[PDB]
Amino acid sequence: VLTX
Amino acid sequence: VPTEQTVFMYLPWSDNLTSNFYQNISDLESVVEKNILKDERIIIFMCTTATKATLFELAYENGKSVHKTLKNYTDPAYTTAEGITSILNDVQRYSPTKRYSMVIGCHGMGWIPVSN
Repeated sequence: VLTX
Repeated sequence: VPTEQTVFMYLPWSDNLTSNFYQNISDLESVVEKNILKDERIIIFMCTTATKATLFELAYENGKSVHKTLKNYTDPAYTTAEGITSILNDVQRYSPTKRYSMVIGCHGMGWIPVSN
């Protein structure tokens, strides 16, 4: 799961 | 003749969020479809690669959202002050308004300097  | 506000969406190269940015633009277009831009313009700068970018307007025409391409860029210097100034001067030339706002999409690391 990716974040900025 | 909208003259009140330009919303500038600024999407410089992010390495791996490009697809997310396209969905952000699609989501914002769903709002343009409701004919809310009588006094305002939406202008978008987006890097499609690290070295290629486009400037375009989202507008409402014949009952629909539409992309009006304003210009393209080769090797824009978007990590430099001069490059950012030149892009913002393009935004102002294409969209002369009383007010401007900026929406910046990318990876963030607060105040941390690039050079550590």
